[PDB]
Amino acid sequence: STQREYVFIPITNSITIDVKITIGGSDHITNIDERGIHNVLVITGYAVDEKNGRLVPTLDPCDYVKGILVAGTPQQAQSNDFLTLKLPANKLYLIRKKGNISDDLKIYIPYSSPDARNSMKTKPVSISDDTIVNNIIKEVFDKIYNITQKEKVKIEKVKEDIKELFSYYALEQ
Amino acid sequence: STQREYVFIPITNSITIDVKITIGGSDHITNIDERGIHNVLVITGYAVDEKNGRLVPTLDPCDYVKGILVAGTPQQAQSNDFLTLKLPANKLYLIRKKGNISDDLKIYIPYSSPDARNSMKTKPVSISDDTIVNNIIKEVFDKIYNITQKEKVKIEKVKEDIKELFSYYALEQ
Amino acid sequence: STQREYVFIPITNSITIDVKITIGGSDHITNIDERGIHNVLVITGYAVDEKNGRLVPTLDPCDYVKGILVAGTPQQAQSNDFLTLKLPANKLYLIRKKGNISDDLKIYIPYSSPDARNSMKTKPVSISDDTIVNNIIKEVFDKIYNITQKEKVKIEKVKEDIKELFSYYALEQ
Amino acid sequence: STQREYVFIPITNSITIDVKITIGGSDHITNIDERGIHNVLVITGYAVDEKNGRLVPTLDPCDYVKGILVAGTPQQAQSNDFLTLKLPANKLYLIRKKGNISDDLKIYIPYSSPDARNSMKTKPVSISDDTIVNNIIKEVFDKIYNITQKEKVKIEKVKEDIKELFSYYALEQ
Amino acid sequence: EELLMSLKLKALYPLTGGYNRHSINPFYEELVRPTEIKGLWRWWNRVLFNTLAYSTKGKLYTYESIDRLFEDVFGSENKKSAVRLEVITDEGNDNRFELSYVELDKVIDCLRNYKRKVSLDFIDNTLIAEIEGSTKIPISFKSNLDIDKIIKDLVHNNKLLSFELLGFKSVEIDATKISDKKILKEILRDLITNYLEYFNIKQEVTFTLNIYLDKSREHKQNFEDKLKFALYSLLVFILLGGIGRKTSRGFGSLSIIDVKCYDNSICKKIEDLAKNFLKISSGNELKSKIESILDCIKNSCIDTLYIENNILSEIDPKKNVVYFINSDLFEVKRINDKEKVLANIYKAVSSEGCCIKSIITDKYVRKSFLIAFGGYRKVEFIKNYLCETCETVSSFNIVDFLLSEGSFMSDYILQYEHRNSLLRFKLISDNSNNSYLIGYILHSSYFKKIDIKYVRCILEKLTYCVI
Amino acid sequence: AIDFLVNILELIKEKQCNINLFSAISLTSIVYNNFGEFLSNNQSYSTNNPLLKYHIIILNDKNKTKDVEEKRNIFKREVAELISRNFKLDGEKVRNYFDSLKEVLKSLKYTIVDVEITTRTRALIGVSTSLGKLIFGSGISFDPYMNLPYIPASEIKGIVRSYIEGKLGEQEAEEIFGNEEREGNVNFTDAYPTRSKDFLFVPDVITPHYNGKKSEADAEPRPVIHLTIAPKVTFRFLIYYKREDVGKPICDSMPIILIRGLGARSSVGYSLFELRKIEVIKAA
Repeated sequence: STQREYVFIPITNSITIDVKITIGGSDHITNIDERGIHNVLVITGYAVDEKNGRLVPTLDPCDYVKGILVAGTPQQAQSNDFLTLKLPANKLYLIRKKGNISDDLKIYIPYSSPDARNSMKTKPVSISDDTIVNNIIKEVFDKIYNITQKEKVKIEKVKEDIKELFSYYALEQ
Repeated sequence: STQREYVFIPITNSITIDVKITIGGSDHITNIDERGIHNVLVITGYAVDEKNGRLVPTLDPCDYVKGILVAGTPQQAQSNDFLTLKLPANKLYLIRKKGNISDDLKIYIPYSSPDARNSMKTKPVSISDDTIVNNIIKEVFDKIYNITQKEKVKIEKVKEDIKELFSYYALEQ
Repeated sequence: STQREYVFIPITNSITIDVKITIGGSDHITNIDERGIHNVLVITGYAVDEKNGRLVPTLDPCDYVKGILVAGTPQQAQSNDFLTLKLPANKLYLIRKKGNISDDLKIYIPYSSPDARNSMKTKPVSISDDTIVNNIIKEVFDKIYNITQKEKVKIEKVKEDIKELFSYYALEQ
Repeated sequence: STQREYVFIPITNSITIDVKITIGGSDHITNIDERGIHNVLVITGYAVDEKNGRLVPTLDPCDYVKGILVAGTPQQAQSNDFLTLKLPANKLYLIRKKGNISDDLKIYIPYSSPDARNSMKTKPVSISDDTIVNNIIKEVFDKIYNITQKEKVKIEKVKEDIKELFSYYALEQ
Repeated sequence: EELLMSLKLKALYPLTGGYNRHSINPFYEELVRPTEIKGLWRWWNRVLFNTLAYSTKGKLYTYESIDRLFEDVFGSENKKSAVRLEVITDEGNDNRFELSYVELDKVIDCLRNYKRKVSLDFIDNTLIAEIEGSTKIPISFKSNLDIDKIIKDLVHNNKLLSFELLGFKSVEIDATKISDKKILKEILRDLITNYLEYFNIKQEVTFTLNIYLDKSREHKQNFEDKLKFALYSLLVFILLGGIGRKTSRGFGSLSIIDVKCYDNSICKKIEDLAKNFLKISSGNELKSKIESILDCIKNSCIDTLYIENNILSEIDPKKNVVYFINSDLFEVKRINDKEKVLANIYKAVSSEGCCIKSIITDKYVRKSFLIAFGGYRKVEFIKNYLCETCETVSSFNIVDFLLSEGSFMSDYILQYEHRNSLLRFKLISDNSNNSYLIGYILHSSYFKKIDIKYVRCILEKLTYCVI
Repeated sequence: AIDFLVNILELIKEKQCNINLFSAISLTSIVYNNFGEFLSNNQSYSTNNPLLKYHIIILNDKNKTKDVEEKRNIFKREVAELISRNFKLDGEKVRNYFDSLKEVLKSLKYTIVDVEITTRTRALIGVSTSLGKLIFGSGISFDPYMNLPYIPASEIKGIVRSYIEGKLGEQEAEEIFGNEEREGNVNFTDAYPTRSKDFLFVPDVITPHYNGKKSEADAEPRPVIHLTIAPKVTFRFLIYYKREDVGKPICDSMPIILIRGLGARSSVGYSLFELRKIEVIKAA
């Protein structure tokens, strides 16, 4: 297989570090060629626990989060808070698919537990205020794809379509 | 208020016993009105194997599993290997809702290991082999309802509605 | 920062020596792709000062001329009499757009001042006189386009539709 | 709710001391909105007086009175000998219907004695004598509506159309 | 005659039209056409009746038979309708479209003795008369039509609105022989008006639809249950469809606001199912209510009491197409803002739509899925995915299709320009500033038999991606 | 003469409301039905006939036939718009007609009820009558000598009688409107428009898709441009009678029967009217 894992994209101040291996070679599935992000791996039936940033499993397909694919490892001190799984290469859920993939998957998602005492409520959170998205490029879209501004001029299409396509729900706690 | 439990209805055996308190306040979410099965709940994204089948999180939105609800704790030899959570009860994809809700019900849905060893497999599955029905309708409903087999003169209807009203995805691995 | 250069296309015999960009840098915005001629530029409101073929600024929104667009500064010993300007590279009123734009370029215009000597009478004179359509093969694209006559068998179209493609307004002083 | 004041349009001075809250709220029903008068209420089976001029019940379906429909009370000195009533806001015969009324209403039409002493000999009379028009114009449309001589200059059209739009059957006894 | 009920409704971005396909014309303004409400009511009644008659008897009846059956409420050439529709609205006064002036004396001079096209376009709140012969002119004008930038970019971003604008924006003009100026003024003012009226697109259109009942058509044999089924189909229509054009793509979608009734003995359950939609918590609750009302027709204590009449007629599946609800392909999602949703629905139904090249991700297969569902496409293999008897990889098998041999269903699916889209889209709201897209797929009587939840997987992938 | 024809639209737009609209539309229909022939270099070479505008425009080149057909559809819409904007209402002749008629009836010792009603929705009276029938397919009940659309007295009497026998039985009707053995006691004049707001006629469309169809495989819209009576047009008519009895049932019947239809397609809310004014002149 080609081991990977998943990261989310909220407006939240919790996106500091969740990965050791970022490249694992010279291949990613969420490649970029002057059309913005490709192959956005979408999950549904979940929300984000952005404060204590993690994906909390609710049980409504109305809730969802859309992040990207990172081919590597999240600190390897996990499975206390994550979920691992291998897929038959189309149990995925993409956005703007590019092509066929390498038959094998391994993705670790930042997961959280219920703590069921409060009547938690889901709310829609859209990527807005392109200042924080400028910071987002400065923090979660410079080092992961530094080939941008070195192979792609379109550093504007990226912020536009992050404004448009990346949206998610939260827990409001 | 009180807490419910979610019990899958599969084909084969993972159904030894899953109840300790099957009385609740006055009656359970699921019910019968000599017309069918109300308040049936379906879970998406999580599949179920036929060998110790508890809801295991898959990656496909199109992967779904069904099952009904009753209020109570499962056999109290347990409660480390499920999902215990209070949902606001407008966050569950029910089927054939009869009436009202009570503001953040709590649920017991079983959980199983993600099986990070081998690739996920899936083939659709619904009920057949009528003895399957004649077994499940008494191993649970009789264990659930004090009025089943008391007013039960519509049993043929309330099983040939199971005939189609339940379905899920078995891994068959 | 980056520049372009508008090359006239009147019927006059003054194309070979007015410039020094025979190759450009490595590209051609105006390019033929065996469908016809593509992505040529129209500059309206400016009539042609035929002798020393350059555009005279008019106020008439109805006086138009046609030409190609390349990258450069003419003759290496010029730009003392022109109009050079930088722009969003989308205010181009192009036609037959079968290419792309770098989102930003600067353009030098071959410019001739008004020289108010009399009342003006512009004249729509569509390009004709196929001796001109052959010397705009000889002097124009056999030099500007090192792809002309060496890649396509379809020179007949890029010589016959020229009648339709280009035109200008001669003031005829 | 929104209790209404049907102030019919007679030719005598009975529109001086009859109301307490002539202010109502943000919506009347009878309108003057740069088109003429709107939503004028027509009633049948009733004939006004002019000495303590109010509606007396009669059963000649050819008798009829028209007037305005504004939100108010019957002076709180009456409604002991008036007509309060609740109509479902579709059984009201509104001439010049503009929009829709608000799904129920409370109307106070002045309902005098049936006058069992005399005998009913109703006589039709319309509105003319332009000063008798203008004075009640100053008395009603100027007071109830902040519109007139503040929002409109062309209410001469109102002057010339009230003298015909409004009429009634009366007794003069 | 007395009032039956009255439904305060609301339309979202409706695109109506009369005698000129716009909702406004030089003489009046017409946002909601009672004729369209009546026609769409009848169409939804036929769809619902076939849904019921195929659930309970696995049979499908022709439209002519169904409305011949419902004659006693909807009327026909032999009997006047018993239901009298109404439409009342705010601003129902004089609201025509007047073009006070338009300065185009110059483009005329640009059109002397030239055979040239004249296209229009709004370019940053200034309209341009782009002459295709390499000319552009910023026309100026004045009109009581106050087009806001919101509407302009709603039409510019929505790649379907900008497509139905190709016929209200362009005139070819031949002045080569000779042309007066006073005649080109007329031609160009006609062009300008046909363009301007296209942008009268309102929103939040709110209208009270009254229903009056002919009492003289009292219960003859089945008048009451017919009329009740009709009111149920009115509900189905208000909930799944919309007024105007491109309602199969979200526009004109309707939303209940208040339903006051005046004869409970006919309308009790109808008003109840209506008022159930005055406030909807979240997505799946609305889904549950849609299902409850779809199957209150099929399995509640009353389903039908008149199908036992032999006025009807079975469809000839080699001749006829009929639509009906499936009651299981009804994915719902919340959208939080409606304009971008409509702009994205084009991604969900376009052959090269980036929201479909992700869900099916194949050539000749997206094409088949969009020729079967998704209305009439312009086809230029693929029919191998559309056979009746051939390799069933993805079950899009049309009833009477046969290879290299045309039959009625063959021409109808490939070449018949007026064919509705089975894949439809609805935008609803409940007066609480929340809104849920409703996607679904009507079942056609030309599908041999489809794999339901496979297409349901497709549909939910759409409704999750199309936002 | 053909020259009367090729110059008839100019006549409609210049002689507006003073032309005989019946004959005008009748002659226009000849142009409309020979469009392809009146365009083949027979525009009379004028400059204010709408007919050469259809020589400037190009709608198709791969088919002269389709060219003519689309031009003809446009021309039908334009004829509707011409009639609607140019032929306005001048209701002075009607006001004089009704005043003089009422004086005549006062001489004959009748008791007149002069009723004024206003259109609320685009009305359709006489939809099967010939006016525009040879262009549009529909028509309007048009009096070619008052040069107006009108509501027939027979129609108003039939509607009033239908209502009165609805709420007073099939015998008090015959007591009022007579039967095959007694003459009625109530007379009705036709109704004519006396005052509009802006327009008298108005273009409209109706586009059946499924009426008379079997399935979706034969569904097709067929759009029917036609003319209707604009909103806010005020008609008036008289009602006269010699006995004092029949005054009662007609009075109360007037306001009620108008809010529901008075013409065609009332079922979808078209010919909805509004009692503007009623007035009773008793004689003796």
